[PDB]
Amino acid sequence: YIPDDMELIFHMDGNVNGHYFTIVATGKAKPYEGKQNLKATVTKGAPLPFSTDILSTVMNRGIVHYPPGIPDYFKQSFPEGYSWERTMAFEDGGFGTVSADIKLKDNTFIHTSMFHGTNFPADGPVMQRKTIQWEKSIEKMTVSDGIVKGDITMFLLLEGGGKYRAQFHTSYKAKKVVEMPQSHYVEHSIERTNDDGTQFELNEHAVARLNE
Repeated sequence: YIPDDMELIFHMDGNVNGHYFTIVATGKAKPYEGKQNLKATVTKGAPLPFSTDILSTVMNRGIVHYPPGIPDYFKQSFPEGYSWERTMAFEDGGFGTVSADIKLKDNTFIHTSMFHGTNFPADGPVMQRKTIQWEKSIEKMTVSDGIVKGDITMFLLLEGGGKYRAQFHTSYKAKKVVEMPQSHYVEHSIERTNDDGTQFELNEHAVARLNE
């Protein structure tokens, strides 16, 4: 169901601080190597008047290198696929909620999402677009209520050398019964490039481990 090379299609509807936008994107993945990239176009509400980095993690835990011996919930969910919901907290009281649906068709993941971010200070690093890159992070994966949950403590590097702290909780729901993983970790390396506020690129590598 999940071949070695895949195409990616994205649609995102969102709102940050009352500014509405839409993003389309296309890209490619090698799911077993935990690699993916995309290029995105803002088709409504461009240029984005906030940090792209608050939505880069919106645009698939199926694209993770899983070694033998940890059950892969995400890859096993296909063909039915899976959805997820995320709560995002930030140190200055900004917050956001995300819903995403991942469908598999014709060696493509079709990823549709809705993102609401609010309560970001007008003069803060998000609304002033002063963020650089997320630091590499470690998502702790646990099982409760028959589903998978992920928790991340995250740091967004800022222009001038500070950090803007975040904490992300995600609930991941398979559309069928699958073998459940033990507690494990997913290491995430995400980069944003070529961002002019109307188009931008992203890439990620993600690997699952049993310890840290």
